[PDB]
Amino acid sequence: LVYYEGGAVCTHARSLWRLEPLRISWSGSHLRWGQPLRIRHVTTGRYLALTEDQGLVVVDACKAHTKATSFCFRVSKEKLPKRDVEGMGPPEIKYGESLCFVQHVASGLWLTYAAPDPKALRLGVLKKKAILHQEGHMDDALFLTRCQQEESQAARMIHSTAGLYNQFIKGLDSFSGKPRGSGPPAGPALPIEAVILSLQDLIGYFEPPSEELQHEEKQSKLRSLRNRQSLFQEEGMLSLVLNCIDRLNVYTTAAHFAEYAGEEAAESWKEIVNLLYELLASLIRGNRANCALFSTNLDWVVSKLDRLEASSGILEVLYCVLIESPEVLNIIQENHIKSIISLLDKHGRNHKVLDVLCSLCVCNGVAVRSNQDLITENLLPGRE
Amino acid sequence: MDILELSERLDLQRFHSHTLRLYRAVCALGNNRVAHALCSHVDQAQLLHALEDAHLPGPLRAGYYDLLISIHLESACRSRRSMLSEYIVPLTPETRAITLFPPGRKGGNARRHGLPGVGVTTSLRPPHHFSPPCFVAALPAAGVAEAPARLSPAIPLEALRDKALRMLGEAVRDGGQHARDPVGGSVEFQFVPVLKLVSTLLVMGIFGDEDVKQILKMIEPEVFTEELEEGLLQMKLPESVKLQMCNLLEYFCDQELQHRVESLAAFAERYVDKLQANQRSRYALLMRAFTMSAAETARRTREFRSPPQEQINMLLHFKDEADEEDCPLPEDIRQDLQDFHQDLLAHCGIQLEKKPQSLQELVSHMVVRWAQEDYVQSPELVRAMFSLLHRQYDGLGELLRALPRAYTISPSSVEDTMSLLECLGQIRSLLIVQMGPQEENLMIQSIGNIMNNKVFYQHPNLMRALGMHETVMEVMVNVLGGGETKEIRFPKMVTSCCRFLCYFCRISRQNQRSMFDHLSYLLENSGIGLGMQGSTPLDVAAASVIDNNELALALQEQDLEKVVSYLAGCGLQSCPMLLAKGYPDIGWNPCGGERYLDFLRFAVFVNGESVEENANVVVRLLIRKPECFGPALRGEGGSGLLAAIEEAIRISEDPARDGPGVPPEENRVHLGHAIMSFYAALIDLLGRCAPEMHLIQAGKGEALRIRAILRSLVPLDDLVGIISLPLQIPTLGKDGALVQPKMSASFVPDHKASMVLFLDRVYGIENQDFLLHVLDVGFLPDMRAAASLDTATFSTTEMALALNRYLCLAVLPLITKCAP
Amino acid sequence: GVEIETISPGDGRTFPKKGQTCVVHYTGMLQNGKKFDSSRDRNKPFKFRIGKQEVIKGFEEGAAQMSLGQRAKLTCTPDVAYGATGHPGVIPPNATLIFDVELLNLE
Amino acid sequence: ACFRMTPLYNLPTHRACNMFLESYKAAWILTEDHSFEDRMIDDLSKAGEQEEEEEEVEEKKPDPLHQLVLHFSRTALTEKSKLDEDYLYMAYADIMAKSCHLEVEVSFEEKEMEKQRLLYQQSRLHTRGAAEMVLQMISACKGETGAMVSSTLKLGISILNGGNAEVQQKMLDYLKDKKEVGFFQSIQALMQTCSVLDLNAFERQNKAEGLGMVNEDGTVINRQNGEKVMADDEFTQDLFRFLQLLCEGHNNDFQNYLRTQTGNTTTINIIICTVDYLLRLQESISDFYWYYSGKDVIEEQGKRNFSKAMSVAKQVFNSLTEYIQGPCTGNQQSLAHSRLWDAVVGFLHVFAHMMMKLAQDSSQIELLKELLDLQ
Repeated sequence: LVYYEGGAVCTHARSLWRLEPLRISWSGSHLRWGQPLRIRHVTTGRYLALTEDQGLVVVDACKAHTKATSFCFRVSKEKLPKRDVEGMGPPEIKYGESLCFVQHVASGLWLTYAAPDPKALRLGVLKKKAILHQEGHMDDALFLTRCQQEESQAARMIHSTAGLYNQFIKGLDSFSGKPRGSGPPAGPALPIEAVILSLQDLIGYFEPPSEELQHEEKQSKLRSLRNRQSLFQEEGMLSLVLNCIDRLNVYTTAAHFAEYAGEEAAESWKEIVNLLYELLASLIRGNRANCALFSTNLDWVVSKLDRLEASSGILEVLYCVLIESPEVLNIIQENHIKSIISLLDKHGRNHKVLDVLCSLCVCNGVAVRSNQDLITENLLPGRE
Repeated sequence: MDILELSERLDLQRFHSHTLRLYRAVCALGNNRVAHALCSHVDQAQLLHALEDAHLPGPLRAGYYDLLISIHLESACRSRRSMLSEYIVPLTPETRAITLFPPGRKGGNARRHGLPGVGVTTSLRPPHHFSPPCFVAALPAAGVAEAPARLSPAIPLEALRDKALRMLGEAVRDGGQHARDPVGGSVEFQFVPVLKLVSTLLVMGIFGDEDVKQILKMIEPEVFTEELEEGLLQMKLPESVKLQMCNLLEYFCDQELQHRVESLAAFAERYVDKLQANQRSRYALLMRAFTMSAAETARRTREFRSPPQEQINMLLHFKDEADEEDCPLPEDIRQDLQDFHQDLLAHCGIQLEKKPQSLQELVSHMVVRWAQEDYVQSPELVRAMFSLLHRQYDGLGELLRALPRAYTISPSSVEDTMSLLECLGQIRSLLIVQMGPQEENLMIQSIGNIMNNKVFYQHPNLMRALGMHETVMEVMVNVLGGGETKEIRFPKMVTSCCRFLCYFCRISRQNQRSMFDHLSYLLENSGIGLGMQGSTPLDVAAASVIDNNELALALQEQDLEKVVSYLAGCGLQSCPMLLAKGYPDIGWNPCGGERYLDFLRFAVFVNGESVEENANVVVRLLIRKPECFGPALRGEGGSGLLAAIEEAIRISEDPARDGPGVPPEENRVHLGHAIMSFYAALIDLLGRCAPEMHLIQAGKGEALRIRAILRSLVPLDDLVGIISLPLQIPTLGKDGALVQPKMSASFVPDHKASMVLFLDRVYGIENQDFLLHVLDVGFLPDMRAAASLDTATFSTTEMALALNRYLCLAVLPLITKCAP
Repeated sequence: GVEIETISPGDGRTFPKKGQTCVVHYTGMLQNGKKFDSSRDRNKPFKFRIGKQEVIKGFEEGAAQMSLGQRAKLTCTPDVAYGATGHPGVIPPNATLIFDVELLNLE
Repeated sequence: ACFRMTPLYNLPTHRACNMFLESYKAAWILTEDHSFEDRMIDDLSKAGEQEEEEEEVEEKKPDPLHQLVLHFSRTALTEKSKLDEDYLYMAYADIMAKSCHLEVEVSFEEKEMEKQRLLYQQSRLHTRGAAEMVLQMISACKGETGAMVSSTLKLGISILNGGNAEVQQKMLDYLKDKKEVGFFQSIQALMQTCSVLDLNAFERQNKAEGLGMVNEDGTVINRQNGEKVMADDEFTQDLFRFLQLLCEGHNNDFQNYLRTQTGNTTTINIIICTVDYLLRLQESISDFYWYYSGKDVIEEQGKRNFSKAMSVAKQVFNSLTEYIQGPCTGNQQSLAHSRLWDAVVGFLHVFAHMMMKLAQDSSQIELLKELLDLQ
């Protein structure tokens, strides 16, 4: 359902629309008022259309029959497709100016906000349903605004990136039960190499800027890094990767992964779980909101410290959360700290564990006496 | 194995350094209990030996030195450092003897500058708390959050400072050796931990006069002579050492500032006494002036008929020398102030060669030489060195920014101020720690000591200068922010401190005027203030606005509509925590609505008269949102107000609808009582928003128009019905058992006084027939009831005393005016 | 629950009685061979007012058992020690304590 | 109480000393004058002991002043939600600012030497990156009125006195090659937060002096506490003075930059916004006449209120003259298409009854003569 939604959503990828003219050649020509053209969403692969059951919705890309999807632009509401120009085109429609009203080319209906206000919009934030009205109101004018190249590229990232692991996840739970034994796997071969390549690209895409960079470019790259991280979480990539680790975590070893997935996927199990931890850390490192999102599932990451396949990655994830959000520090409970001590007892003298404890004590220069007492109670008097 | 092996065993060195960092982490920020616990693991002997071991590696040596500071020094250091920003000067003979310059004869305008940090400092500095760490002592049987907080683990500082002097002296001459094997392997590791230790001990003021003299000699010998051996500043140190060098210099700059402040206080002590004697002499001479003078004595006696602030203003009004004639002071006395103005500026280097010969232009020369000699990289080092550079040339601006925190007190109250400053240190120390059950009781007893302190009331100016009020308002902001939505954690401290704020406002209007700025800031926090019972931020706001006509006159409008939007929220939905206690459901909150109503009552009514400007805007915005008046007066679907009162009274008397069906807890909610309490505050609000009679007879449009609206609002027939409504009377019977209604669950006469005040200020009485028609129906049964209860057994009851106050506040003045 | 083994007997006559404080250079150590406290490291003799229950039971009765100038080995069970709670961050709960105590002086 | 109270000598000594020190600071130390900023920046701007090294790499190490400039650039350009208060930045920025201007038939022979000395003092700074301080600080202040935007604005005026063309060129080049919108976003928000005359606030102020409330610790006669009407007059005047200076000398392309920014993705027509603020000013000034038209005489506070209002209005008109001089055709089109005419007719209607009201008496000759130069 399409809405007139405000706030940061207007600075988010979901507010982006790509126009695809019906012309194969010179499709990037300057827009003349009223040529037929399709509208597609960047991150979902959906086309705006006048559907039969619910009027104006975004139908999937496999059912755009070019009749309900095409639209046209005119300056006024009056009852106004020309001969397509094999060149630059007459530059008429401007970004932010030269206001235009969009009408369905085949249905003749103009988009306008749905006038009734429910109790959700009575006092709360206003998301205003858009109805392709027969004539429409007066104040339904739409400003047209540019997208930056990084925004466009990122928007294409989520749409291409999410589908691959969505297929991977459906391949995972396809053999979650029904052990392979000695026969063939459940269904289609999982794109191990394609997924690994995408993971490597994403990690490099989320690489923090190098130390040697000058302060100006360092801050600018930091802003871009936070923006990309925020947008990907806002598109739910954090939930998807959480499904990735959770689905792979049901197998203790590569042999356990082999008994359901297959021999050819067993070797890559260690590599993928390490890569998932690395990208997870790159996603959340230095993010105020994203780090705060882990205060709900603190025990979820704590549950996997005993695993031997990837301890450094999850420890780094924990460290990034700890050095960022004090509210996560307020969720710490006496079982967790003893588990941290168990890391030291089971993994040798790793000073990163001490660094984790150091972050556990004080966050943002605020003393947490409850945790400090737990550290000295459960660690010091034994002297072992 | 020897730790000196770790110089080759790098992995052990890194792990153990991170271990020491964790040790400095757990004991950080005043956690003296953990610090005492850590004293078992690392002993005094261990720390002292680690200080003196010259073969230790770099990070481990720095970690041990920092660890020693964390275990023993930081808790007392932070509090003492905070107390260095305030300058309370007792009136003592040694304070009197404090002079700007030491006794000399080198220069008449200005002698040679005294040695910084050496001399007498009379600024009231609280003593430290040092407990010798004893571990064999029995564990206390007292429970947590009641036992006293642990103090700093004791350690010999008199010997420690001697050790520090010996160490830095060796380091200075080793720098002159320019040896290829620095202690710790690097210059910065050889100097930074030592300078940090000297910095902290300097903050504590452990060093004596000669100790500070030696420190100045090792800093720069030739400049600091009073009447390789080269100072540290010519040894081309690294940046970290430069940062600690700045920390060394700024302390001496602070000591110079404090010395100037004490010099001003001493001269103020002498000059005030001379001016008091001169003004007494002039007053005595002016007594006999009437014989040889006449009516031109007015501007001579204007001084003695004018309070002292403008008296001293005109007495000191001789600086520019174009206004001498107004000033009656003798010229020699004025010369005293002029000379003391001369040397003060000369001391500050205003007006009165490769050797700077003093610290004032020595450090400035040092800083500019470093800046021009190399490109500084460390940001906070740049911050420190330029803060110092700004502080050197500007000799007066820092004094101007230090005088508001300066104050002088009588010597008889120094021990009184001692306790107050100690509790001030405790609450200041709680700004850096997450709020805890242990910390709540210690800070409530701290503010209790503030209440018990006499100087807390005697010197409101000193209280305002110390500014505990804003610090407490942040500690509320943090405690409500923790659980800003779910629940008000630690509610007892919240109400106990807002109680202190209400008293603070009542101490003086200047405290109230200062508090007046934060009302909106308090207003956002008052959104969740309805949850707490007792003393709330809304109450603090009321105490911050009340009994001043000047206040609530500059009260910005933006507060008002947000308050009535809260009233709308009170009226549109049930009270959450009230409903959670098993109470029957009603779609509005009388208690929270009442809270805003009496708040607006304090907002618009001051000193017995209404503010017309506030009155019209509040009634306009209130009447724009009729949804918050209650079940009645809504128009469509709105029953009579009188009928809603009988609904409240009978529901209050009938159980299982007034309460939860389970005061027993001293805060039991009575729905029937709360609804009519809300109605009474609603009408008392409108009554105190009523236009004045002088404007009414003046015939002004809006003044007539508002009252005409209120008459269209409230029908007087319902009002006389409320007047005719009965009161439950204490009855005699059943072996003399007095059936005494409880004010928490019965209709009170003060509600009726609220309606009487409304009808008096809005409706009024014009004719005799309706005058008696309103007297006989409701005032007569109540006054007969009061007369009947005026006996031995019933007069002492709350019902009788409430009737006595009600009659003498609302009934009798009304009919006194209606007497003709 | 406290036991004494003399290491270097001193007076044997002037036992510590009520009304006088006791001055001792103790040395506390955990039963696992781990030292946790001393007085010589602080270079100050620890003085305690005997009979007023400032220290634990085992140390108090043990210190009352020997005489002036006597060095003794004191064994304290958790019953006569901190016991089920231990000393927070210093001694684990329910541990046995061993003290090398040299009662150097009385008052 | 004045006829029944006690003289000075019976007051406690500690209280009396507190009153004395409070009187003393205001009467002697605040009034005290001392100029040191010239030998501040001479020492900071000069570099020493590089002669001994005589290095020929061309590394170009910063002189002590230039280190300050770089440090403040670093803390200006660091990314933070709120621009946290720096009292040293207050000190240094004020020192930096007022050390520049340093200011009976003076002739054109000696008139020029003070000008080229002022240019020399500005050249001592803008060659060292000081020009970037104002742009970075205004970009990072995010559009909230404060001490920093005031001190920075005064610095911008100080370095832009006399319309330094080279400084304007550096401004234009930095905006062009950075292409950030936050600057003009901050400018638009800051100017939209500027206050106008308020009748309700004025009447509430008028009720205060009727009370004439004094302090308890002695007495202050009609205390000069902060006025709640046109408190930000100096800031608003300085903002438009700075906007005037950055277009002085008919810097045509810079004026076109203000009207529109091709490099910036989002364009804010501050010229139209400036007209919008002047429009907001016209109702306040008209209604302030529409409170005094009935009254035959205007009191003193109202006279001062007129003076501070029209000083800002004069600055606005001088600025508005600057954007359109040259002539800048794009600006002239923007002014014509905007709501300038409504403000013009409102001001003319105000001016209609101004001189007629003030000419009746000789007590308003001041406010009339400043109003006369206002039109």
